[PDB]
Order: sequence, then C-alpha cells, then structure tokens
Amino acid sequence: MASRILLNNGAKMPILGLGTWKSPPGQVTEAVKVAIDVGYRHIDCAHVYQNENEVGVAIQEKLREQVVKREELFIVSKLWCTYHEKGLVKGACQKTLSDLKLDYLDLYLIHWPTGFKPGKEFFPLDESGNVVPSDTNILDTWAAMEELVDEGLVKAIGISNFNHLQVEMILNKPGLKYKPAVNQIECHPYLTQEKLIQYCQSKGIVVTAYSPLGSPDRPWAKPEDPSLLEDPRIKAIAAKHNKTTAQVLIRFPMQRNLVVIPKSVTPERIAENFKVFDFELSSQDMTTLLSYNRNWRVCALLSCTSHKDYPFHEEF
Ligand SMILES: NC(=O)c1ccc[n+]([C@@H]2O[C@H](COP(=O)([O-])OP(=O)(O)OC[C@H]3O[C@@H](n4cnc5c(N)ncnc54)[C@H](OP(=O)(O)O)[C@@H]3O)[C@@H](O)[C@H]2O)c1
Ligand SMILES: Oc1c(F)c(F)c(-c2c(F)c(F)c(O)c(F)c2F)c(F)c1F
Repeated sequence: MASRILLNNGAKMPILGLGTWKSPPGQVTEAVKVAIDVGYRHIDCAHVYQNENEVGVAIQEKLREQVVKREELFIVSKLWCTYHEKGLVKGACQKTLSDLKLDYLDLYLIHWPTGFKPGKEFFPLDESGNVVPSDTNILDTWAAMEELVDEGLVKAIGISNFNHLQVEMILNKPGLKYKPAVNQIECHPYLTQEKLIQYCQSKGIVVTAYSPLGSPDRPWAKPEDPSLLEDPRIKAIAAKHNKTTAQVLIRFPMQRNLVVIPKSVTPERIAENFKVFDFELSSQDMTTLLSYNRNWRVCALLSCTSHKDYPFHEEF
C-alpha cells in the first residue's frame, strides 16, 4: 500500500506520522531530526504539549539542510480548548506557527469538542475543582477554523475526539464552507472504534489513530492495566511475521485505511516504527486483532466529564 491517503481538500497525508505528546523538550528536537532522517514526513503536534518550539527547531534544521522540502512535510497541530472563542482562534494558530517556525500548517484540528474559559491555565477550574466551560458554540469555532484556510494559515482543518453526533453537527452546520478533513481519535486493538470509524469514512473524513501502542507512558497508568505491547497474542502475530509487536500495532490501523501516529523519542524505536511498509497482515490476522476489543479507553479525560460536550458519554 501507498504511503499517503487523499484528503477531502485534495492534499495527500502520510499514513504514518510521529507523535509528540510527552516528548520531553530536551529530547524532541533530536527525535524529530532522526524521524525526518529515516523517512518520516508527518509530525503530530499541539500547543498544549508545550514543546512546539523544540519541534520547530528540528523542522527548520532539516529544511535548512535540504534533507526535506516544506511541500514534502505534513505538519499537524491542534487548537486547545481555551481558544474556542472565535476571536482567539487565529492568534492560537499564529502562536503555533511562530513556535513551529512555519508559514502554514498542513492540518489544524480542534483538539477536543469541549471549550473552556480562556486564560493562562489549560484546564481552568472553579473553586470546587470542575473545569470552567466556554459558551462558544462549536459551530462558531468551526467558522473561525474555516477562516484560517481562507487566510492561508492552514491547508486543511479537522477535529479530534469528536463523537459521531458531534461530527454530524459540523457536517450539518448551516452554511458549512469546508468539511472536516480528519477526525483524530484513540484507536488500538483494545478500543477498535468500528462504529465511529465507519461513520467518518462514509462521510469522506479520514481517521487518524492516536495512542496506537496504548500510550504505555501515560501519567495515569496503573501497574495492573492491560498492555498491548505485552499481550502474548499480539506478540505471536508479530513473531509469525518476523516483526515486533509495535510494528504489528502500527500496521494494524494502516490496513484499516487509517493514519497512525506512534510517539517515540528513542532513536531505535523511531526507526523501528517506520519499518512497517514491507509486510502485510492477513484478513484473518486483522479480524483476530479486532477481536481483542475491550472498549478500553486510555484517554478518557476524566477531569472533564462534567462538560456538556464531553465526548465519551455517547456510545460512539
Ligand atoms: N488528539 C488527542 O487528544 C491525542 C491524545 C493522545 C495522543 N495523541 C497523539 O498521538 C500520539 C501517540 O499517542 P501516545 O503518545 O499517547 O502513545 P503511543 O504512541 O501509543 O505510545 C507511546 C509510548 O510507547 C513507547 N514506544 C514507542 N515506540 C515503541 C516501540 N517500538 N517499542 C516499545 N515502546 C515504544 C514510547 O516510548 P519512548 O518515547 O520512550 O521511546 C512511549 O512511552 C501522541 O504523542 C500525540 O501526538 C493525541
Ligand atoms: O493530545 C492530548 C490531550 F489533549 C489530552 F488532553 C490528553 C489527556 C490529558 F491531558 C489528561 F489529563 C487526561 O486525563 C487524559 F485522559 C488525556 F487523554 C492527552 F493524553 C493527549 F495526548
């Protein structure tokens, strides 16, 4: 299979990208340099990750070195929840562009459907500990995203962590100018997401799978939690194919016509994770991996369950 997928804006998006959540700022510049050196052309970023300046240093060096041309890169970032107000969207995008040292993004996502009160804190709290919401309608945020396309700041816009009803609300927006190109959601063998993926794909929205390895480094992990990388059944499929378990976990979404964004700052793993274009899982393998679904959501954003647009009360 082909290394890029066609988006509904006419651009091609690499199906493998490098994740950067929790990539330490003192390690991420070299991680991105290594990634570009071994062939990655898609980097998944976000303002809330607090490391865009350092990601940008790597991108700029590789452009300067002429290792890659800007048109060959596919750089993604995301609008944080405290910038859903229509008048804040452009400045948020511009700050990301400034930090990444770019003059456009390939794709800019609404990071979550939940808007929060603007201010310095990424999770503004009331005195009782609840996140303080914004009253900005997500449709107004969407119009502000559309303006970014029309001003040349971004080539494509999309969404992340939207449930199917929330996707539908965007698709049904009165006067919709640009459809979302992508919905970026958690997806792996323990949270296979059939219903949401089918819905999005049926509407021409490309799905990006995040936490494809189950985010073993997540801060809220418990020692007894299920572990994809240690699942002997997945290890066995990997062994059959002479690949690593991580390589199977990355190839799996690729064969579902998804984009996938494994994170690493370890040079040998960055390289390992890219070596996924030289084998094929059988249909039986694919169905077997799908059968491991748990409905086990690792990124549930539990602090925000009191939000009216909190996405995970709905079945899908
Ligand atoms: N839109 C959203 O709300 C959202 C939510 C979650 C994630 N994301 C995006 O998706 C990306 C990926 O998800 P994630 O970071 O949660 O988790 P992940 O990619 O599932 O797992 C990352 C972890 O796996 C380790 N690892 C990477 N490759 C490995 C390999 N070949 N063998 C063994 N261990 C390996 C990494 O360690 P080292 O780095 O130490 O090598 C790190 O601890 C994020 O970085 C972010 O860009 C977006
Ligand atoms: O892109 C991310 C994000 F916006 C998050 F909120 C989270 C996240 C978080 F910051 C949290 F604090 C959580 O409790 C949680 F479940 C999350 F998914 C995350 F892991 C991401 F990778």
